[PDB]
Amino acid sequence: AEIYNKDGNKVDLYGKAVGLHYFSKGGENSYGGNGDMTYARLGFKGETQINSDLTGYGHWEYNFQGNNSEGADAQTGNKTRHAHAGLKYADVGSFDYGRNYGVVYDALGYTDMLPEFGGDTAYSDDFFVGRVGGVATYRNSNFFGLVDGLNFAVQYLGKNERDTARRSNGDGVGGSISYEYEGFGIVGAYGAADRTNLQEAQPLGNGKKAEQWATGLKYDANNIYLAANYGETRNATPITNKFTNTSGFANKTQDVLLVAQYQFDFGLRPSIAYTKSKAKDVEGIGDVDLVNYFEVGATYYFNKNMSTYVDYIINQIDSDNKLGVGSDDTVAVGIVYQF
Amino acid sequence: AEIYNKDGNKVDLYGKAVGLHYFSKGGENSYGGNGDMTYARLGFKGETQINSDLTGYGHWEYNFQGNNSEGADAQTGNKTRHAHAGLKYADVGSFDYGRNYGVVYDALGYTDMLPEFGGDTAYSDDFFVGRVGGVATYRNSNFFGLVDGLNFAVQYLGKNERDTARRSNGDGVGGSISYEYEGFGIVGAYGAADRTNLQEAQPLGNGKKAEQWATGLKYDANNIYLAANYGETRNATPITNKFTNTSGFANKTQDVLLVAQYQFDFGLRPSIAYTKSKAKDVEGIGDVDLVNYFEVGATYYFNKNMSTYVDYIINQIDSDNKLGVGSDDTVAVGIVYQF
Amino acid sequence: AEIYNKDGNKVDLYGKAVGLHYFSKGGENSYGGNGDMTYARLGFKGETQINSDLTGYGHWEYNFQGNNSEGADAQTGNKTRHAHAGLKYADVGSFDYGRNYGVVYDALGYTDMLPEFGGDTAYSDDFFVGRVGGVATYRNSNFFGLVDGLNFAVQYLGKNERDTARRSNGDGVGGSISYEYEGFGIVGAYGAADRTNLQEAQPLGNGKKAEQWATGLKYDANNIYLAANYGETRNATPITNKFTNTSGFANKTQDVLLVAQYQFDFGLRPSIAYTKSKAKDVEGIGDVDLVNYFEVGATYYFNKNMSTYVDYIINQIDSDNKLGVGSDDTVAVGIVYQF
Ligand SMILES: [Zn+2]
Ligand SMILES: [Zn+2]
Ligand SMILES: [Zn+2]
Repeated sequence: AEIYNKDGNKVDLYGKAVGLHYFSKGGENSYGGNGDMTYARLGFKGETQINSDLTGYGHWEYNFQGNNSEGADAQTGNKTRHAHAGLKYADVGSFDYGRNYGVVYDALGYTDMLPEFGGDTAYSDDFFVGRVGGVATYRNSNFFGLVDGLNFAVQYLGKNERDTARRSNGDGVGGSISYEYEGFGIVGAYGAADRTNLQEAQPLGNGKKAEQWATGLKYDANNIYLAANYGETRNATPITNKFTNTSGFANKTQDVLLVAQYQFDFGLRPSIAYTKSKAKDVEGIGDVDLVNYFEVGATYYFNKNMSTYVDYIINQIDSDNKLGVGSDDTVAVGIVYQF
Repeated sequence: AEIYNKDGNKVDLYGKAVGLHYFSKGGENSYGGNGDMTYARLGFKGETQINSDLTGYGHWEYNFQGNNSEGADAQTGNKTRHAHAGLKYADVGSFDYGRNYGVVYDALGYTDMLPEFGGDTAYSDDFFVGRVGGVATYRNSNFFGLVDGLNFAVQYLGKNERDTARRSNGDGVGGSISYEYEGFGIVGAYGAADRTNLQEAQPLGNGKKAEQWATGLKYDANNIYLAANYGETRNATPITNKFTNTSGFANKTQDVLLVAQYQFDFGLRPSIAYTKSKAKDVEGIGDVDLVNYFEVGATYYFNKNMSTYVDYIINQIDSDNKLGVGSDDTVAVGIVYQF
Repeated sequence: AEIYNKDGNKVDLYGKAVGLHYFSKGGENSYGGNGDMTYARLGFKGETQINSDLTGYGHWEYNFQGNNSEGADAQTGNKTRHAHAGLKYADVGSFDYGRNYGVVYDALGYTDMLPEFGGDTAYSDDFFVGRVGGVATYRNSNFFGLVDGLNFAVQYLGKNERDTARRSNGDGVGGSISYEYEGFGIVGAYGAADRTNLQEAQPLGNGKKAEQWATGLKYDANNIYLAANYGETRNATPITNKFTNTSGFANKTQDVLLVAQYQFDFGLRPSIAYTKSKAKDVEGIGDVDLVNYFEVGATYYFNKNMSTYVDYIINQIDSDNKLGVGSDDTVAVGIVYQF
């Protein structure tokens, strides 16, 4: 909701409240857990007309969790998701710096359209696949105006040496190219980065360099949404050995994402998706599957502000999973207000 | 303050800044402590007209403390208080899920009108008496329109198995009935819930089931506010043995709340209240009083935005208190801006 | 950006997003560190016309850091900076209580005009030099209207006995006098406060009383900003022995701040500043320099919303520094959106 629009400066303050609950059995071995998952979000998107050819913009977004008590754990789960400012200039393109999605997410976010879950490979603080701190991203749209619907981007990932091996990264560079023609859109993205010595000093994952590339195809027209993603990572997908409490990254993963959705004119939006990410040559185990499930979901939009949804995950992970990944199903039911 | 009101969607962004200070002697043994208690709050209340008979709504509220440093403890005290969305439909009633007050608070919040203190029995994360996470609440007003001023509600309290015994709960169900006629209002509420094994594995409090019921009467007309509350709990009121640092819940409490206030036409709003909650059959001690005080207070409202207040607690707890509950008085002085 | 302005009540909701990066070598021994420093801020300033002569006001401000992950450390760096409400009455003056700047900052904030750094002596939770919790401040402007441009203030600093020795303080009183005539402004400020027993039970810093006074001169006209500050502290400047991990305060400091800036009409705003704070009679070491650097910086303002800057610190601290204070330079590059 727009709050100020004078001097060619618009500031849209937005947010939402999501009453959410996950249902599972026992949910220690659940895919997505069990219990109250209510949360809220707040943010703003500002845009200012510097001149005829230049425009400045800033974006912030925060996630306040609502499933926590008012005592010791009240702060659990709260996170800054977006924090970046930049300039959009003429037909040259755009540059921004701060916390933002990696360029691999340009192609990876194609199948991240599921009501509650989906995009399991878009980890936060995982180089290029998800939201990361300190990324300079140059994005050019319509290739300088000469070639319509043909966009690309290049990103410089800065060294983020956090105390955690999982949330750390080194210096990197990535890019993506997309092409959106008559309903369709096909994307390729790639990124490489140095690994921190803490990352390298881990039992799982061997290498002095991380790689993430992903390709995507989507159809978005005539009330149909259909997407497909394929990605491979090298020492860049976080894993955890449940049996030995061992962290680290998978030496290699092959990731497949599918989504098919039709939005009814009266509100109901059923969803069919599939997700399978299998690791290869993990230390002590070899090949394992990180995620494998079929999703059946539906969202009912009353209007643009209010909606409810159900998201059913039919977990195809087996109870023989060597990494101790959960094998049980998870059903998510939510009611969402947003502005 | 309303920020957007188009397409039959209103979003009221509100908040306040409260400069607050508690005065006490020594305040280790104070009732309410001693020192700076400044805090701020932010929230929004959105409401959308889905159709002629249906309306969606979301509410979020947060408490940013202002008495903390900018260093290590900057996050202390911050909490999400409200986070819930729901639908109000026609004369059927309303349903919402998220973090919200329990149904016992329907009758308990009658005497929670004191400037700074009061409602000492409305503990957060305490089943039905205060704000709790993951509550589905169906509330019906004017009994389907047939019987005016006669409202009731039913709530399903979901399992919240936090790491803390104090902030945890099991599966529960509660309800309330109220009747508001010509200035008056009388309420009865009740709720029961399973206790977690962590709760059950506590020195203080014995039982595999928690109970909380409360009745209330208020008069709110002719610039007079007068309220009375009586409540009983079973294994559902948090206690702490100061001498042995022992947590747990009181096996039984009998809780009495009284409030009398008159709002002068020119701003001053004196307050007279009384609070006594005594525990029974506590392990190792037996009967003890959790709170016992007389309150003398006054708030001066300049207008609807600005106000100051003084709240004096005349603590009737004695220095022989077996649980080590404080016996000293506490004076609260505050200055409040809100929008 | 103003969001509501009815019934003589204006509420300005403001904030910013700052993409920021510090560059250094190795930055363990850097002056300002090394890596992503992106952050965002949110706040509101409300003002209500109580009557013809009286006005109420509240101010809140928060700093959400953007350089943190979405995991364990997501909350790191977040702090409430402002939280205070008060009354401005006629020509008598103003009173407010809450978290706010100390009165020494009245004169100290003269040289705190640098793009990213500067005002190194305005520590938070350090009595009167920076932002502190629980301060009652009476400020009078134009000396009751009789003497134009002649302002003064008196502040009562309340006991803040935090668990940290660094973030604690005792009872204190401070004041300031300023005089702003035809572009110029000259200020004197002083404050004294009791030290906590925790503060007194520290290896570094000896005394049962803290002192902070500072004088200032600024010229702010004809697109020129030039400021000079001198301050002395007694047991009131936080120090840390890097070699022995020893905290405490400097027995005495002499602090010098200089700033010279010219704002070009087309946007560029170069900056020249100097900062030197040397400690005296520190336990085990004697005299040391806390900070010593020359700054060369420039900010380019596109408009009132958007800007970028570079801030170069030429660190004059030497690698023989007895306290282990960093000797390397630090370059800060930032891009800022605000509303
Ligand atoms: Zn963004
Ligand atoms: Zn609510
Ligand atoms: Zn302020």
